[PDB]
Amino acid sequence: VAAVEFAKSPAEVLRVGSGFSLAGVDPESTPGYTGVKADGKALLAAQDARLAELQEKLFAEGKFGNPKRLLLILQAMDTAGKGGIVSHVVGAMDPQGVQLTAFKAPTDEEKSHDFLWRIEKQVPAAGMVGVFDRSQYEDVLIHRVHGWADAAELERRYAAINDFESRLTEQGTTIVKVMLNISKDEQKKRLIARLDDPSKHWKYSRGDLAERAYWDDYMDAYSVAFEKTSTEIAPWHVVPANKKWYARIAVQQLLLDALGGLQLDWPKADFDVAAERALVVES
Amino acid sequence: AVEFAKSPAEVLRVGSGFSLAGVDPESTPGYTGVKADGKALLAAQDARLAELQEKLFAEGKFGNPKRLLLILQAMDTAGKGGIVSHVVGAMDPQGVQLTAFKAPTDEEKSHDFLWRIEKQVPAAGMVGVFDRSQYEDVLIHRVHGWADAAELERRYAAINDFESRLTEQGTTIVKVMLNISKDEQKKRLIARLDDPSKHWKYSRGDLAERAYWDDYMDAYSVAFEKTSTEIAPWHVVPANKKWYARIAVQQLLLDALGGLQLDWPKADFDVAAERALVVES
Repeated sequence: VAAVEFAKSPAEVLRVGSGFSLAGVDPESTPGYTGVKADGKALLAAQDARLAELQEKLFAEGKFGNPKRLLLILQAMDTAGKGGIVSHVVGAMDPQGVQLTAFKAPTDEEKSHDFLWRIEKQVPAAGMVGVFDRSQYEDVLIHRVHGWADAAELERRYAAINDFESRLTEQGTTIVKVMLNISKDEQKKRLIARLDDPSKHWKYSRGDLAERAYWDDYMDAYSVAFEKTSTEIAPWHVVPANKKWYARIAVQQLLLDALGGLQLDWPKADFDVAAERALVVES
Repeated sequence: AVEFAKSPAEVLRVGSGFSLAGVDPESTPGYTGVKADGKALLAAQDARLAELQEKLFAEGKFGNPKRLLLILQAMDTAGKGGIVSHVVGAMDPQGVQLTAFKAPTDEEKSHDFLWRIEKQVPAAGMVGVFDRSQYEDVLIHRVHGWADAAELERRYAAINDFESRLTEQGTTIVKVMLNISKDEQKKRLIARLDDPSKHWKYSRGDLAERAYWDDYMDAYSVAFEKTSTEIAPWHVVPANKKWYARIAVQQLLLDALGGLQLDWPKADFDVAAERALVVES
């Protein structure tokens, strides 16, 4: 089967705008996409080639003094498929052009700095695509749910995040923020599937069952986070993810459309080609 | 799925009788299929690589000390970055530690040559990939030639001890040199000049590599004589046919992982009880 492209851009239908509410989102929908799974798998393979070309241009431009770069931020509940999306996106790219960080629980060194210190260290360099599997937002989600910071601190964190994203954008970074949204039942279906497949027992974590008890608090944290931190220069996008195939192509199209907005082309030679060709031909 | 007739660990290995001069960079040793067959074998190899790497990692997470280090050396133009790209893309990047070694920083030049290499070796459960490596330090551009040959000899020996320690710690070391002809190198440079989308990539440096081509070939031969050991053999991969180099490198890697006898870890808890507990949440 052949590539059915998005009918409407996900920068548009998946954006968190002034209207937004996270309960209006259906985790089963495929917004902007009129094809089905077979069509999506075929789009995905085309997307990969497109992404490889456009990242390679970002990189080439960066090697020649362009300051532009890109930062993909993924947040989602466990099971929602961040790992798989990260792996897919990174694997479509040249790894020497990508800076992936999967933020784990903070180290003691990290806990003794402001919450952005560890994040700022990892922002992508010129010409790079940075991928954040989890991000600075962890510090207004898990911490909120579990009362590990008061309404005041949370408020300051929201403002710091926005100031941070604003600094990065001014320095050249296009920030693509994605939340992968699965339903509370989809998570259950997924944890059960880990227990039913022996190949997946090594991944099962009791910790994921623990936190189901806090599921609606997490949805609230997210929704507040989006009211606070979805801006014109760094919009949030919430991508229905109950269908893995759809989330993959929605994340990828977001990336391609962000990269296509940068007007990347291949650098001209900084030397004389005709002459250099002759030198090689005599080499 | 046309597979390897003979395993590349046999036919591509650097043993007792070895001569770089006798390697034909246009051959496809151990393989009897043609481009279209190699291209489908690769597609198959990717899925196998994904599974074996994930098993390596799962075992590591549960306290297995086994890991893998792929070391790739090659002249520029020879496909090394491309192959690294493809092999890493077949794996989950959180299970991979890729380092592309460049010219030493001043901090690095003030330590022994291995200090910086040591920093980057893979953890338990990880596949490490070295795009260039410790071998660069016994090639011509960081030697003062053989004016102090004692230093060089020291280095080959350092490299063996290092690879011996890593293997004692649990690393399977897979070492590959991609080998192209001098004429193929010319062809690929010229192609870089004839394709405006590759201009960014062209380096006058590589034309200098041409002048000293035979000298690089000799440095690699001495390297293979001195550091192809039983625990860390060298393999030389004809690479004028990119498609073959790709399937040879992965196959080396598949075979090495395959020899570690990996499986998925067993759950250390009552699966049935937990499932019930999940069902009631």
